Amino acid sequence: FQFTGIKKYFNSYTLTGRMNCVLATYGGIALLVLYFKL
Amino acid sequence: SFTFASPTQVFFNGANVRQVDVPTQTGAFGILASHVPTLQVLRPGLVVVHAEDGTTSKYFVSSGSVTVNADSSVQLLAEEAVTLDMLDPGVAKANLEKAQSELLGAADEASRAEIQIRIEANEALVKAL
Amino acid sequence: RLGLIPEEFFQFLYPKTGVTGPYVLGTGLILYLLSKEIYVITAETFSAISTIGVLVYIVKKYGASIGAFADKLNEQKIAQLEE
Amino acid sequence: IAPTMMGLPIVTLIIMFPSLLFPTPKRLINNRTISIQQWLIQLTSKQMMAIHNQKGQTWSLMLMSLIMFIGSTNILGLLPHSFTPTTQLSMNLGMAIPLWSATVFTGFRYKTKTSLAHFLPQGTPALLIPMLVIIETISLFIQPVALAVRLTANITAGHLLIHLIGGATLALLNINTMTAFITFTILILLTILEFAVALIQAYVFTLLVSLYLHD
Amino acid sequence: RFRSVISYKTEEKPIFSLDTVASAESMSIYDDIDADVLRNYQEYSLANIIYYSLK
Amino acid sequence: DTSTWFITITSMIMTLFILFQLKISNYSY
Amino acid sequence: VAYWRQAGLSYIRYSQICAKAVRDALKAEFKANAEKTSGSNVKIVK
Amino acid sequence: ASVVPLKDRRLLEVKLGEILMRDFTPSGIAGAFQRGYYRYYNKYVNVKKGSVAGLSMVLAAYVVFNYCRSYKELKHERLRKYH
Amino acid sequence: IDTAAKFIGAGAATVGVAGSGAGIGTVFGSLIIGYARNPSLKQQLFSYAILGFALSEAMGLFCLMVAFLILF
Amino acid sequence: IDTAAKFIGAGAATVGVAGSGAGIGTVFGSLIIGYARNPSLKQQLFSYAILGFALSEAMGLFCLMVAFLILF
Amino acid sequence: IDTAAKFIGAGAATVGVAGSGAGIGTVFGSLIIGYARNPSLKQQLFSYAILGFALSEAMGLFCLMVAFLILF
Amino acid sequence: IDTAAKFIGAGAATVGVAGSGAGIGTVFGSLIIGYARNPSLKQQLFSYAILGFALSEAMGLFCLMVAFLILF
Amino acid sequence: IDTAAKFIGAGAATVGVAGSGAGIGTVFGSLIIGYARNPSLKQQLFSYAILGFALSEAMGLFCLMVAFLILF
Amino acid sequence: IDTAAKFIGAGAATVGVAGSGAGIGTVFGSLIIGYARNPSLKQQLFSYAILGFALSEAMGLFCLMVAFLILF
Amino acid sequence: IDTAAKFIGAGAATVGVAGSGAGIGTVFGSLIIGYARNPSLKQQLFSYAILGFALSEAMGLFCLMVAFLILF
Amino acid sequence: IDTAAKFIGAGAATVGVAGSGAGIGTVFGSLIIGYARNPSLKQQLFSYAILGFALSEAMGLFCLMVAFLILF
Repeated sequence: FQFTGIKKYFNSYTLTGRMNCVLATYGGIALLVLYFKL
Repeated sequence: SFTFASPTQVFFNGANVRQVDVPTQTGAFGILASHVPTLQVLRPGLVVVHAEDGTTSKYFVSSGSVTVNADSSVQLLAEEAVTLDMLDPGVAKANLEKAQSELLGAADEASRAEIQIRIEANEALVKAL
Repeated sequence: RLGLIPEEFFQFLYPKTGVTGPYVLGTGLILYLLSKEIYVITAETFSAISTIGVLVYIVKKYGASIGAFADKLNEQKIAQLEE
Repeated sequence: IAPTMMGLPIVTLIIMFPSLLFPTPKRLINNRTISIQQWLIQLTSKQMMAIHNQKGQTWSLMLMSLIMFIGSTNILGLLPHSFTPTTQLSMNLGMAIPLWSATVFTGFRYKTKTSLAHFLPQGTPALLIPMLVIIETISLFIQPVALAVRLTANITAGHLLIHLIGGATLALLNINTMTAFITFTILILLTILEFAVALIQAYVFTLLVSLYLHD
Repeated sequence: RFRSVISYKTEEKPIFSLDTVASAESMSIYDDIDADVLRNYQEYSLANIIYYSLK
Repeated sequence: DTSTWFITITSMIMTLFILFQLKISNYSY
Repeated sequence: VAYWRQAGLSYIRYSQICAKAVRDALKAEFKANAEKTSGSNVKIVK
Repeated sequence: ASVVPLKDRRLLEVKLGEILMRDFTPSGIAGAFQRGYYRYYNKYVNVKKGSVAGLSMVLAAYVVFNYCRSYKELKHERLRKYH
Repeated sequence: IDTAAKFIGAGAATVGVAGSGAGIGTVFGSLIIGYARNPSLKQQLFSYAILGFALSEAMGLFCLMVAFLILF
Repeated sequence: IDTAAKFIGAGAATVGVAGSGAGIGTVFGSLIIGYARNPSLKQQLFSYAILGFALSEAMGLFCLMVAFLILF
Repeated sequence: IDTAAKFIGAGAATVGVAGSGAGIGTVFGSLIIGYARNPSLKQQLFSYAILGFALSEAMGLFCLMVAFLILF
Repeated sequence: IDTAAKFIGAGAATVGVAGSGAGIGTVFGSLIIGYARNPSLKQQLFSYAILGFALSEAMGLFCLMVAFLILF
Repeated sequence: IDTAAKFIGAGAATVGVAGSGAGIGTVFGSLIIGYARNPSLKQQLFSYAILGFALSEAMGLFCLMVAFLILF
Repeated sequence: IDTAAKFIGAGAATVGVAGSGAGIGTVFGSLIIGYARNPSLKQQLFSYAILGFALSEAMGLFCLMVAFLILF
Repeated sequence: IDTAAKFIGAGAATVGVAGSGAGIGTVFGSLIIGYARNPSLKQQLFSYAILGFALSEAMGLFCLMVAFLILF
Repeated sequence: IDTAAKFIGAGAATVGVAGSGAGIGTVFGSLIIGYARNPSLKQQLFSYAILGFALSEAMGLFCLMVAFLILF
């Protein structure tokens, strides 16, 4: 039940903080490029 | 040899404080009993006098002159120099905020600059207090 | 220093001749360290950080940490107590 | 001739370890070891919140956790055989991009037009306007990579220098005076290597400046 | 000028209020003289001498 | 030696961020 | 040269303004001394 | 299983770096770690200031764990025991 | 061997971008010290600071473009 | 032979960061003296110092990126 | 090999523009501090800055022409 | 050939740390004039001086990291 | 192989042009702050500024004479 | 061949240590200015100057240690 | 090939005179700002400025002499 | 080839003289500005400049010695 401890902060700052999808896309594209090299 | 006195009250006459900081118009300066001779115009701020003994003094001053000659004789002349205790921090903040409010009121460039002098003096007062 | 070292050596010799304790384990730690140096421990890049970093930590603890304890107790606690 | 190795062990246990170093008691009076942590948190929070002075101060309660985490991870690396998680480029890359994206998207969420207008430095010569615009946008896109590298490179370089000088000392079976001098150099360097905390300050302060500029 | 309860002296003191006349060979030794700073200093010195003469 | 791969190193840091912010939220002045 | 200087404000006016600010900063207990220092007696004949 | 690790962590916290918290506060004030920095079996650790015994133990455990991890890569010098 | 020389020339050519960094640091520090005296940042002061920064960065990126042309 | 050329080119491209170090040193050195003259650091007096660091370190990281591209 | 020499020389020759960039930065920064000291900006304060910038650019352009001669 | 490239590339790359030395010299020099103008040594005068020294040392070690990579 | 050496030697000697640019930028910049301090610009102030610029350019051209000599 | 590489690297590496010479020069010059303003040799001015010179020479000697590693 | 090595070494050694140009530019600029601050003209100010110029240009000339010795 | 490598290394190592020239220029220029700032030049003010020269040019001569040793 640690979710409710920072639940307000989570959606309070991730409206733009939770853009880790961009990081995941960049990492996946880099891994695909390296596998093409691999 | 420190000569610090207002037009009405005298703080130090020939005192070997050997360390005085003044709120100069251009900025801040520090006397070290050997500082290069110069003439410095005071700015709204506080003069923290550091005596040769470990004790120091803090006086908020008005505009004036910092005259340090080739020798150690420094004639600091402040128009309205008082200790910080005599002032009121609450009145300080109130005057600062009122002056900030009235800064745009003075349409004249000279008058707005005068109110800017007022807000600068109040900000230095707030920092000192 | 040197005089204290002779006194400590005499005290150890007195315990060494008899017991005066429940099988002092300091010799055990010394022997374990010697065996580790002989077989397990490898003296490679040890002086790099194993000695230097620990020495810096020792200097910090024997130095400013005494004042840090004061800065904790006599400053943090008493402030909220007074408040 | 010893090959330096910033190996990759099971990362999760090592990375989670600095968190356990800070206990949080639910008492009016702390344990005189969390108390110093609380005082440091307050002292740094005042410095970080001084500049913002906006509704973005909500971000400060997360930036405090960020600075604490980076400092704890980097300070623990000074141990003999500690593996710095920040040595690997992966996690710092995964930290720099999301936070910069958060800053720019927060800027584009409120007063979006003026946020993009921050490229204009209030006029400037019109003859060089396109050059200034392309320069500043390339700098803005550079900023995440810059933030990641300015941490990764020097965090790795500290360990690299420590390893090099330590190997020099170990291989120096010659005159013991030179060995002692090199060991003194090692200790001086490690005292300087304790300034990795200043690197934490630089990273977090640059992030704060970016967020304040865009919000 | 007040000398004593019964004696006084009518004293004359020069005033170099002009900025140019303020600058001289001695001002070379004095640092941060500039032009505006020395002008404001001279004006304040004029006020000070007026006050002293008044007293 | 040189950093490659970049898969699970960048994944545990988010969980550690959650843990650290939850822990420091309890901290108060 | 500043915002006040070279814009119509004499340095004496600068001193007057900062001195008045300092006097107003004083509490009412020391306001008598500030009033004493404040000189408005001299008038103008033209 | 994990409940036992949590209990062990709580016991370690109480022993070193320790309303009802008044008992816990007095326990921390006593500083059982301060008395024995190297546990009851030994005398003390080299650092002798700041009541930092528990943090020193935690750091030493982390260091030895990382040494166990790194022992695979490193290799000795001589098959015979070192001097 | 020609590609080898292209590589070495590209490596040596981008060195010229160093002067841009030193110039930008100098001009920004000078902006700091100038603003320390005259509180007129929202004036031609910051305008000329941006002008100098842009000129230095443009010189550095011109050298970088020359290096890229050498590489390709 | 191309690997050798990449090595030497990356080595040469690395030296282009010296200007970045000179610039950051100059800008921060002017920052300290600017604060010494005027005790208003929390303002643009330090904001522009940070901005100058950000805009001057760009050359060094650009040159090192070029060096890495040559190396890899 | 001759083209290889041309490439390496052009890469080495173009680095002389870095000093021009540093001089440009110094010129603009000193212009900043000069205007901070005295507000006679529209006077020869800007003219001397233009004069310094033009000479630094001329030196950099001469280095660029030397690099072009090496390349061609 | 490859080992020769490693050596020459490292020798080149380590020359880029000179600019960081110049930067630390500049900032630590400016420390002394800041202290002379304002005797507030324990304050931000020395705090930001240490910050600048750390930043320039970072700019230098992050350069020599490339030389270390080249050598190994 | 000598003709191959000509281009690399010319490129290596061209680096000295950077110092001349830095020097001329510094001297011209000081002229700006000098004129800022003292309005006696057309005097030995500007005279010695021209003197320093000419000496720096003479040093730079003297350096480039080595490149022109080795190339031919 | 590798001995030739060591010679070339030692030639190139030692220049980085000499670039720190400008750093101690700036330190001593700022010391000159500070002592000119507030003459007190026993004050923290000399200590700060010594610390800055020591840090610059430490950067130089670390570059020289890299050079020695190149040699050995 | 030995002649080629002498040529490239002379080209490399020619760089060490750029710092002489930077130093003479800086010292002449200093002389400018000092004369601006102090009307003293033909006193130790100008003599020491000429002395510094002579020393820096002599160091540069010695570097160029070493370059010539490598060349011949 | 060994003589060739020693030649190119000595030529490369002579670049370090550039730092010495810049440092000497800086120290002498700060001596100039300090003398203009205060008439205490004949005091420890001049001695500090002498020491700064004797350190920066000492580093330059150390680099020159390294170049000579590589040459021989």
